[PDB]
Amino acid sequence: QPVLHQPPAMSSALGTTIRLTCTLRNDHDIGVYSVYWYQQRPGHPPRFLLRYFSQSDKSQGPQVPPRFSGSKDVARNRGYLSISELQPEDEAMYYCAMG
Amino acid sequence: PVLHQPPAMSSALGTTIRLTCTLRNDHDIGVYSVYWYQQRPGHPPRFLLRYFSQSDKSQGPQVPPRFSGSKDVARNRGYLSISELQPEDEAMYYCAMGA
Amino acid sequence: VTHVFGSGTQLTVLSQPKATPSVTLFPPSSEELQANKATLVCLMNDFYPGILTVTWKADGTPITTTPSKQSNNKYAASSYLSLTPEQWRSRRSYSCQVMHEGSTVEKTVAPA
Amino acid sequence: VTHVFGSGTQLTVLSQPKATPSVTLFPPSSEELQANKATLVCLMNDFYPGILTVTWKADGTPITQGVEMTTPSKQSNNKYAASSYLSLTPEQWRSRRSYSCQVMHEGSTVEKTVAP
Repeated sequence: QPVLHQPPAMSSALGTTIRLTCTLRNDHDIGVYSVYWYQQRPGHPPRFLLRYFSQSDKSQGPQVPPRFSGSKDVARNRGYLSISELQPEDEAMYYCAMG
Repeated sequence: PVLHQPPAMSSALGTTIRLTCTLRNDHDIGVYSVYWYQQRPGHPPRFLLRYFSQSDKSQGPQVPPRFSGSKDVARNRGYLSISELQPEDEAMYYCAMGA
Repeated sequence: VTHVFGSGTQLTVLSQPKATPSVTLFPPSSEELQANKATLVCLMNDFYPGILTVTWKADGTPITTTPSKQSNNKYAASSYLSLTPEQWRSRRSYSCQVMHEGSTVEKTVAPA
Repeated sequence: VTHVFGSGTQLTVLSQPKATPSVTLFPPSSEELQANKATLVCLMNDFYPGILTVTWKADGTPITQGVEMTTPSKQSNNKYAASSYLSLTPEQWRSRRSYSCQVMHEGSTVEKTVAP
């Protein structure tokens, strides 16, 4: 029931496109928050991937490829992180955050 | 290296310790708030606090007062202090800038 | 909600066939029970991706390590339950329920 | 600069009380054997610091294959736990007079033994 929800695990084959989901509890409006996404590999610091509020208000992280991109489904209170051209290095933990 | 953090630090149980986050010279920390996060092995990062000044700051949800921020504008430093150290406090601590 | 993080999603880029965990549940040994102690261990190995949840149950009712990499590049994990010899012998059974990639494998043992 | 995480800093809380691991060794389970399968498990818990090494032995002779070990993980009680296992064939488990699990933790050594 807590504030943000993320499936514990997702998997896909090389070269494909996947979309990770971040769901915000229905007692809050995602339409008022920007969604933040971070990537983290074993024994490494969290790495800011991108921040997305809307199509005219978003920003890419330092040296983070365009194949990484966010969006939203405000009706469903969902935050999205899409990664296409999936590569091995993409294997890692991904965290979303609101604000 | 924009942000700099000493890789490791230690102190005894029930003691108080202070961590240092140094910003890079070519940036005025006087225009940034300092964000501190704690992350224990196996867990997501946890927001501790936000600190701009004695008059402009915020505490993380369910975070004890034993954790307190501050800064040295002159030296471009961001500080995190932890009182009454206990085992659980053993973790990685990251800082970040923003506003 | 500001600055609050989600539990995170582990993404694995498939580099080998998916494999459901092999699960073995060990009951307390005879000598451990002679030392007035009882411990059950649930061993899970040869699974991929390396993410799963474990749940212990006592006669049907639920009770209230992190995956690591094997030589054969598949993953393994273990969990244990501390009981008194009385609790062990007084329940019809204990179980280790392992959920992986949406499937569930559960093993049970009785106080024999 | 904004939103970028600085490399972190590992904090270690000093003066924590040390604890020699308790070692519990389990022989192949009955269900396992009835399925023509055998696995030995060496469970180590409640030890601090969380660093140790294990040596498996067959009839007093150290082994060098089939040996794996889960990573030491901090429990609710702030002490660590971990387990090591040895996969064998039912014939291997019955071929020896004994198997051992030798755990070494900071100048302490504790070895348990099991036999068919």
